[PDB]
Amino acid sequence: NLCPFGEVFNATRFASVYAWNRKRISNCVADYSFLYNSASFSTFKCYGVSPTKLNDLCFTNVYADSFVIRGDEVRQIAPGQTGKIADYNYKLPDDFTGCVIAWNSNNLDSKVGGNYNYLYRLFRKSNLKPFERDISTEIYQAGSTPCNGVEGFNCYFPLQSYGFQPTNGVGYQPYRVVVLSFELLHAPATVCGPK
Amino acid sequence: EVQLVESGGGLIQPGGSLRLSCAASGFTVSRNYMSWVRQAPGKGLEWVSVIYSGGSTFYADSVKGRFTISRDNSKNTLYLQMNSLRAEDTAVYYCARDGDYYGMDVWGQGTTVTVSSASTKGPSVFPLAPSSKGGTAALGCLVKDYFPEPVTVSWNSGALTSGVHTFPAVLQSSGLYSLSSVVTVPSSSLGTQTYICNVNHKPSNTKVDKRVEPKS
Amino acid sequence: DIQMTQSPSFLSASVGDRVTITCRASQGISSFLAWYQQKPGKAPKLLIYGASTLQSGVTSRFSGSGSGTEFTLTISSLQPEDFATYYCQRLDSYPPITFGQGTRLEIKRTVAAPSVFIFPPSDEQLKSGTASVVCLLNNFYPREAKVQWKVDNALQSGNSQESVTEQDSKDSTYSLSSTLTLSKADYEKHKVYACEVTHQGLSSPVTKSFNRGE
Ligand SMILES: *[C@@H]1O[C@H](CO)[C@@H](O[C@@H]2O[C@H](CO)[C@@H](O)[C@H](O)[C@H]2NC(C)=O)[C@H](O)[C@H]1NC(C)=O
Ligand SMILES: [Cl-]
Ligand SMILES: [Cl-]
Ligand SMILES: [Cl-]
Ligand code: NA
Repeated sequence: NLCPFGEVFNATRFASVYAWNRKRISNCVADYSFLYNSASFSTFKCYGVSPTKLNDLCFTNVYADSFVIRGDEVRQIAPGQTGKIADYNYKLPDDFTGCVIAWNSNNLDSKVGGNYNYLYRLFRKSNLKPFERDISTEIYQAGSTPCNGVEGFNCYFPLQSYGFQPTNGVGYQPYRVVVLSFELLHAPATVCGPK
Repeated sequence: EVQLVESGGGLIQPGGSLRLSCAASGFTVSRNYMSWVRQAPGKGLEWVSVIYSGGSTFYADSVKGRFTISRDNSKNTLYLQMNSLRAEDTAVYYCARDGDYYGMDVWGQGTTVTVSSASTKGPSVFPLAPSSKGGTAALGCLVKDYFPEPVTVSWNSGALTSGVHTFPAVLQSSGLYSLSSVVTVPSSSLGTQTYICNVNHKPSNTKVDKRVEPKS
Repeated sequence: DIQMTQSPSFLSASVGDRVTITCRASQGISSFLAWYQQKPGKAPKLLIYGASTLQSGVTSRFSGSGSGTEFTLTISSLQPEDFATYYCQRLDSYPPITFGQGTRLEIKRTVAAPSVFIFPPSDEQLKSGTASVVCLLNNFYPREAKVQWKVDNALQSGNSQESVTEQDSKDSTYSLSSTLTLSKADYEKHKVYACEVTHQGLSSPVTKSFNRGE
């Protein structure tokens, strides 16, 4: 009974970062070999856990969060970072225990003339708490005058499209990101490695 | 009214510290990206710093570790604290409401920062004598070795304005400014009409009247 | 970092013309580009964002186009308040943030050769131990001009500074001042001081010179 990591890593469509997807991995056997062998990921960074020993560990639960961002922004998917993504879209906690995996997806998520499906939150009054997901689309009020749901001066739509084009520099090309969070609590461990 | 009003610029020595202020009206500072952008004399725009509505701050590499951007919500005011200033920090500094994809739509009027170790000094005024050779001659005044800017130059107490070119000052490697003011006049007037350049440098309370005549 | 290069550095046009200036990003940036206008002594003014969206209140004569690496600002009918410097900016409020170096839009006129004058240092200045020699290029167009200092027929490099006026409000020409600075001893070690001016309005370079003394 193997964990459905393929549904996450090999999904055909990915979510926007502001509406990042969370898959709950439980009651299964986790084989993390796909992370070591391939060298098909451009980012593989673990915190609070040893990367090479993942197959020896059991956990209460696993979370697989998935989204798409710019290459320039993959550095923000880590504990203690700041910027538009970490502040307004996807925030890891300082004591994060898990791994961040990312790979370039320019051939899949970029379209000629701009792909407008992937968005990021551009305006927000305060930062996100760790693992907070804000899907609001209310007009952002930048001044004292209320917006009443119409765009205009001091009244911005809070989301902006990445508009991924294949001509983009590597830093502005789309990257697919999966964050594995490892939860160890005083409960039965339902996700163990092989054997 | 929607406006940004800046203050706090001035003259300071390298290694000194200066705080710039930017009072806003028409929008809330704490709810916007707010940026500082500077422009050195005769150069283009250089982004200096940004503060997010959520509090994150970022700096250009040229000022990182020396400048600190901040804000006061009760006064709806942006601040830039500049420490360990250097000569190349000399610039007009602007604040602006930044909008990322929406560009920077509201800009302040700018405030001037000059970082130099030069001593305040009034200029020497030397003649640029008309050559001894349409009959139009050129004469002028070299306004050399002054600090800080600016100087003003008139001719014959304002009665001579046609044909006057007063050039922008250049900063010499000594740290002092130099400037020239020239005028083309009819060659026939060299013997009869007196030409005097009037140089004012208020920072040193210097007023000089230099008579420019043919030489021999 | 992604560089932003504007072309050309100086562009001359007339009232009523259709004008285009170009901004090139060293790598593709989709439509994350803004255009600003700045007049001397004043703050920038946002013209275009998103490569093509006109900022509210800006006249429809400004239009932005392009996506990826090549962007163009077009002024469909030039009016006198359009003569200014124009900057582009990559749109991403996270370091590094880069502006183009600027394109100055200037008033076009006919070619006018410079009238050239040379001025030896005054005796008063020589008393102080320094010699400034001044070369004046008066009322020329276009602005491109080359001043070459020669001392006893040796071309001088690294000991001169120059300054250019703004375009004259009534005849649209420029004037240039170049200053060669020497110590008194160096100045007295040589005889022939000359500035050679090359400009579009001259068939061949014009040299103005003097001999130290008389
Ligand atoms: C996602 O799909 C890829 C491609 O089908 C999987 O990679 C292959 O896995 C098989 C099974 O062991 C290997 O025989 C192939 O050599 C692999 N090919 C490549 C190019 O890596 C990958 O395992 C899938 N990922 C997950 C998490 O299920
Ligand atoms: Cl702010
Ligand atoms: Cl650049
Ligand atoms: Cl030119
Ligand atoms: Na996770």
